[PDB]
Amino acid sequence: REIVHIQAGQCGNQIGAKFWEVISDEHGIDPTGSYHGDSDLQLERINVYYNEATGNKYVPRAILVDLEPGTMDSVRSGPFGQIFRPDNFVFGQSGAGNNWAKGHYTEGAELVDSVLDVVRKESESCDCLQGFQLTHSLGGGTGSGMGTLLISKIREEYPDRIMNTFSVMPSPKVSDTVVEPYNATLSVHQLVENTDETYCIDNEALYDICFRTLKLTTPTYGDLNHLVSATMSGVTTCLRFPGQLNADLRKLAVNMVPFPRLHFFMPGFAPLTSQYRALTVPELTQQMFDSKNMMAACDPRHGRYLTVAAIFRGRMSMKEVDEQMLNVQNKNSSYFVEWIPNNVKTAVCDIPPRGLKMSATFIGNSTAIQELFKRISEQFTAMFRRKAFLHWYTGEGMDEMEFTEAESNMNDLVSEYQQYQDA
Amino acid sequence: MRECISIHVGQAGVQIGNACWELYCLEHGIQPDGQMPSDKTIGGGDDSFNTFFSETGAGKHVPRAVFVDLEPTVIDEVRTGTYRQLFHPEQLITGKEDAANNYARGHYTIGKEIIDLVLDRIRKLADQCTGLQGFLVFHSFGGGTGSGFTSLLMERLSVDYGKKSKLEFSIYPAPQVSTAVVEPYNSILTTHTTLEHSDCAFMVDNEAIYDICRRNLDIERPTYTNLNRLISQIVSSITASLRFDGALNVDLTEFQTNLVPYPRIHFPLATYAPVISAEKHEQLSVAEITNACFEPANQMVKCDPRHGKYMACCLLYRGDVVPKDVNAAIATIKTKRSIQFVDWCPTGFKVGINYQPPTVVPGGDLAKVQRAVCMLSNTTAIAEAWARLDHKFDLMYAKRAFVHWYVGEGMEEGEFSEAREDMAALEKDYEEVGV
Amino acid sequence: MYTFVVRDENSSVYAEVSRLLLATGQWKRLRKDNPRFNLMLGERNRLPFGRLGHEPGLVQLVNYYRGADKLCRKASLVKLIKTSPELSESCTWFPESYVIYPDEREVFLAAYNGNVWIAKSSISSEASELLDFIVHVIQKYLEKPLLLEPGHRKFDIRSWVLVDHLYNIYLYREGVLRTSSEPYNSAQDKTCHLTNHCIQKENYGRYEEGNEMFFEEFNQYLMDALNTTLENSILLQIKHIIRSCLMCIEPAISTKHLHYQSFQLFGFDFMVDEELKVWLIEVNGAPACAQKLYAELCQGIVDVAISSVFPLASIFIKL
Amino acid sequence: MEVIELNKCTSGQSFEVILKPPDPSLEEIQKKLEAAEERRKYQEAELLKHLAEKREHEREV
Ligand SMILES: Nc1nc2c(ncn2[C@@H]2O[C@H](COP(=O)(O)OP(=O)(O)OP(=O)(O)O)[C@@H](O)[C@H]2O)c(=O)[nH]1
Ligand SMILES: Nc1ncnc2c1ncn2[C@@H]1O[C@H](COP(=O)(O)OP(=O)(O)CP(=O)(O)O)[C@@H](O)[C@H]1O
Ligand SMILES: Nc1nc2c(ncn2[C@@H]2O[C@H](COP(=O)(O)OP(=O)(O)O)[C@@H](O)[C@H]2O)c(=O)[nH]1
Ligand SMILES: [Ca+2]
Ligand SMILES: [Ca+2]
Ligand SMILES: [Cl-]
Ligand SMILES: [Mg+2]
Ligand SMILES: [Mg+2]
Ligand SMILES: [Mg+2]
Repeated sequence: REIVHIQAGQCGNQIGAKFWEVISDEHGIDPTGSYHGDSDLQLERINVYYNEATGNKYVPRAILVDLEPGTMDSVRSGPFGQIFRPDNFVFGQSGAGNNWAKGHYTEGAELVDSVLDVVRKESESCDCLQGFQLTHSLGGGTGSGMGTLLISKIREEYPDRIMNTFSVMPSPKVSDTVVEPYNATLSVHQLVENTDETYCIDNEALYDICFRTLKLTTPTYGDLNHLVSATMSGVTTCLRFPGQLNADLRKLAVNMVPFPRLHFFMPGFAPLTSQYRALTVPELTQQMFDSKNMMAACDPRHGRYLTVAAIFRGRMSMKEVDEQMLNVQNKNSSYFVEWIPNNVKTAVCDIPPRGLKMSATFIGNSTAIQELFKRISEQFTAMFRRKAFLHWYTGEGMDEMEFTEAESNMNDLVSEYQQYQDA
Repeated sequence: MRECISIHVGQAGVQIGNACWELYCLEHGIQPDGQMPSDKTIGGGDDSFNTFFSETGAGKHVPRAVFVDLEPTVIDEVRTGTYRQLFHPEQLITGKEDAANNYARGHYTIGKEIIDLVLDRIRKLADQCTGLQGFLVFHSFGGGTGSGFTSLLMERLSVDYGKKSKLEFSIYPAPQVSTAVVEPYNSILTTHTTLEHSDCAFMVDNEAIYDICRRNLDIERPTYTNLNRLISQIVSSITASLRFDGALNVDLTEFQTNLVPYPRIHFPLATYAPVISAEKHEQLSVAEITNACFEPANQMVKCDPRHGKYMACCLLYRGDVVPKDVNAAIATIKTKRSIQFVDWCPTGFKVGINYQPPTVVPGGDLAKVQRAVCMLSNTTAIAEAWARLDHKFDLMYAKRAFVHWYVGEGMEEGEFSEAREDMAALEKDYEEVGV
Repeated sequence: MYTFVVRDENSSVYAEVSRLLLATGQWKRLRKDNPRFNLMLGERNRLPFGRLGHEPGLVQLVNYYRGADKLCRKASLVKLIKTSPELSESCTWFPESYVIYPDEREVFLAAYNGNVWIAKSSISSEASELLDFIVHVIQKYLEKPLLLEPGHRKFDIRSWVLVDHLYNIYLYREGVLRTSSEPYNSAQDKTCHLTNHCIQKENYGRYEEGNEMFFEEFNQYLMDALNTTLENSILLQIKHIIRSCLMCIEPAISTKHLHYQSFQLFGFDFMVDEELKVWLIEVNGAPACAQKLYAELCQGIVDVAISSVFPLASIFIKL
Repeated sequence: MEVIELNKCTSGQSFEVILKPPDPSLEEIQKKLEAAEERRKYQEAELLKHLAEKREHEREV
């Protein structure tokens, strides 16, 4: 039933805050934690993400983590900043300097235990905890380094629970430091082993969407987070509202993950917005599957879909939905592996997101995701063959061997995807 | 009089069980509070309807049923539904987290910690039986609980009730309403482990019910409510012989005697007619509804009996039907259709007639008809459904897709090929009899 | 965009059909084991009919009628004719035949007492030589065949029949005569008694190219020699035989109210005696076509059997 | 085509028309469940052992 949310680092806290802003609006929860909705569908499964405090007030089951206070101070004074449980703010003061080693081994180790104390207090209040949900980036230090450290500690204490992450992948097109490939490669190895479901959110795709599709001349991190917020609300609809398909984290994993390491999902959203003409079910279906709507900069036609989950939101014709989902499957059947029959599952929700009467959310486990890990691997190797910028990491006690092993395992992940792309 | 206990496992079994007991109450005149004005033996009796209903000193007629699901949301609808008064808290069993569409999670991990409770609650019902016949078990093939826990329950029931019969009503998976890609795995795992424990199993393919609802009830997108109310009618037609006075299929043993000459081939094909929309009609005759029993479009499992062989055929009429019209229709049908029996069986039909026409739920999708029929024929053509299922199994298992989910629950990978090998022998058993 | 799969690579007929389907631009070929197809050009043996019509959103069509083997296997055809009231034991256009295993022999011996028979399975005046040879069928050898002149030679007629999903029976207007180049001899040599194309090609090709005489020439011959036409003397009997056989099995193989649809091309082989009476010999369920008729017939298959179910953006006689 | 075994009652009648003539014990179950349980516990012990090796690597760094 209950999900415990964790958001770590600048990116993780900025996207996590927006996530709670959006679903709070969908569930009728105001910034004060009071309900002011017009439907019971909003409250039927609210306990998945919200604890009910005294006075019938709803408090997100969210834990905010960072090694510097800056970004979390802004969240607390943000629009929905007052809804979060004050005790669930766990922050240090030194920062991680965009250094995976600082988040994972030194600065983060000094803070991790206090984070686990908060996780334990939330989990203990769960009638039947089902898993955890982490928002973070892989290019920084705290979300990447301390985030993966938290996952490892959480798995040790709750090894039979599902671990789900929204992981923002770095891109030179939207880069803060040159060491992002190092931090990302080190993190992917952790995620391959210690998560069940990872939504790959590529800042390269988010930028391209804002620039090409939405015609935003100079996208900001806020514009990128608009797309992330919409995607996160879409892929969690089945967890938050009554439904038959992928209604919990474990059933989602069973339907989406045919092999344990291949659990990195390509999300998509339609319609792409930054308009009063509502789409048609055929238009949602085409855009939902269009590469320009994917949040991971990978061409689906360069690979094959192992599994797909589709979520339609709004009042529409279920008959027409099934016809269109069967249409796209029967026309491009070569891009769906034939050794997993009926690998495309579709869910419908009556409540649409704010500002739209109809929307569609895509979740694909495609072998084309290897292009994303290939990109990171090339950027990693270009620096690592000259051992450039490594002193930032050896200074925190890391050895070069650990980098070689992280590189090797991600190249293995790439080859494992290619194995099933030719099956 | 001999009692029958109904067991409903998983979402499918529970929700179908709900629509059945609602229909039973309407057919017997039992009200949502459990009172039965027509029953003059207050607090007791050994009438035919007492096979499914016990009686309290206060006059409440209580189903001999136990509902079990590893998550509580579905059974909670029973606790708060229209017929909440009928059921007794001990009858409704719920767990915390479900089997996640994983046979191994329902059979081993979660089934091991709730099996003793379910049996104890069943024992409470059995202890109220002067002469228990056996059990009717409702479940899905594709669900983790319907598949995994059912197979464990059937194993223990054969231990605790060795001499009692057990019949299945099973929901065969259909992608149009299925919720999991691994449902072929679960279907074959539960069939393997349950085969030696079930005496007679009635499979219902959701694909068939779905199209019957679309084509005959003009429902653009049927829901589980539409499907379950139609399933309730077929189930009711099958169990009517146990709940009303009669001389055909009056005990669970007779189903095996009449429909299953070979123990392993215990999956009779059910065909129902007429299915008429309530929103619509010219009433169909005995010959027209009987002829409709040989149209694939009306079968609970889509297949072609023309290219198989019959081992037994039972016709169960409800409504204005006299034996004269039944034999005039059969004779006409033998001259126009391909009805080949196995050489070692008589080419004939066992016919039962109940004058009470089918009861329809007020506000439902089905129109009241003056006569209906359900044919139960054990034909080898139903093996087409095993072939489909085994093919999908073969595709995924050749790559070991999703297998790690089952091993992670403590199941050995050898049980996959063990269950598949049992299904291979089953398919050839049908082939030997069918040719 | 309609989709289809190919599962009989050794079929010349449907190898041309698929080439035509692709040339339209509205059909896309999938791989053998892709289940999301509209049309299946299936294998000749053990076609998985049970896995058809179970794909939501796809109207599925296959180029074979399940159960049509009853008519296309020699032993089954004999049983079908003698046990079906529609055809009955006293069938005038089928040679007296008996099914015997290495069954029905005591009845063959009774009728035994012209008396030359032929044994076959999928020629001797003494039954002892036939049984010692021997699942097989023995039927009376037609000792007085119609002999073409010049040549004094045997022949048999091949007719192609297409049955669509609605069970419309279409007779291709173009037939072919597999002729023999050796004169018929009333008194072991098979080259003059058997008219098979493979046997003849192993005097071949003298009178007609490839020992294939087509209807225009054969009709002109019947007019010049016997003062009659192919339509009156032979083709009426052929159409009658085709209908009787296919309508007899219609209730068993029809896909009218099935979850999938079937069509099939059939090859009827006939035999004409000197009195211009037509005899049915065999029905082929997987026939080939004459080289010069592949284009016309295969195009007709697409128009009548496929495009009628899957329309895009007459050479047949309807029986 | 003969009718056989005709029985009539107030609520209906039945008959037959012939056209043409012609387990593991409780202990063994408990072992299976316990065997699978031990495999789950062994797989978890291997996980926690593998995570314990990462803990000591973290202290070494
Ligand atoms: N006809 C019908 N089928 C149902 C119904 N509910 C679920 N199903 C089918 O059952 C299969 C899924 O199994 P469920 O019964 O829902 O799963 P479960 O038994 O509860 O097991 P878990 O949820 O995994 O613990 C799918 O193929 C569904 O289409 C129902 O109410 N009616
Ligand atoms: N009862 C009969 N009377 C006279 N001739 C006969 C005959 N039966 C067969 N023949 C001749 O012997 C030949 C044997 O061919 P048959 O009828 O067995 O078909 P087949 O399957 O062997 C070749 P295909 O499949 O290409 O038609 C016939 O072509 C015919 O000329
Ligand atoms: N989408 C998005 N990405 C961000 C944001 N802030 C930082 N990033 C990305 O995350 C990486 C930097 O990590 P960051 O979260 O700032 O460092 P951390 O605080 O140590 O985890 C870079 O690849 C940035 O492009 C944000 O608000 N939105
Ligand atoms: Ca410090
Ligand atoms: Ca009573
Ligand atoms: Cl017993
Ligand atoms: Mg930063
Ligand atoms: Mg369930
Ligand atoms: Mg032949």
